[PDB]
Amino acid sequence: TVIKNETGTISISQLNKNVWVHTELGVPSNGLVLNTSKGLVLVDSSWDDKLTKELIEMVEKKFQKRVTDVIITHAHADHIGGIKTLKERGIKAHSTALTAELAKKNGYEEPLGDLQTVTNLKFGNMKVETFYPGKGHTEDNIVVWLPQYNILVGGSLVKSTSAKDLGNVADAYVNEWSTSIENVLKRYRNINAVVPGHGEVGDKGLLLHTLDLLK
Ligand SMILES: [Zn+2]
Repeated sequence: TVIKNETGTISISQLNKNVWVHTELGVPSNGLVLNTSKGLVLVDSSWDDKLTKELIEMVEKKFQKRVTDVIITHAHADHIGGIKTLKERGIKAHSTALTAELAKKNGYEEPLGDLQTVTNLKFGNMKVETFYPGKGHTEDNIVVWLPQYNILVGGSLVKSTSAKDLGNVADAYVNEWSTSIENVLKRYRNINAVVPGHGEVGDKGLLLHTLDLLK
């Protein structure tokens, strides 16, 4: 089930009953929409305020619920870009402290900086674990794990199956990135789906593919 806006710039696709992938064109970028009994939780918002607001309005219309929380997976403009929108709408913008520090450094309003290396959140019955595996795509990048579904949100740490390019490495720790991905692999022994920063949802093979690119 894939639903879109009128421009086609924003789409949401159901992964399972309560888990949807949101995709926006800024180049596409993925995150998750989690439909919980206590509102909507996003893993990542969008590139900027306009798209972030459109995204929120879309999902809030679709599920007739408040977006309560967003997990920000790193501090780059294309991840922190809708922070003003989140804060004005009373959306809790979770991030690690490092991501918050970097967001400020980039001139952005600060997300919460509440996430620790391992943070388990629960929204109604929806369980969410955030994990900082070490530096890779950026110094601060985290992954998100849905232990009820064994779904891993790789974000920019994980490239898609067709991707031959690691993307922006100006802020990357290319050598460390392999170790960080290994940390994710060691941590989650049974992964089902993995959501890359952009491109189609895959499986653990995406982590391997990314290691291959990094070699
Ligand atoms: Zn980035």
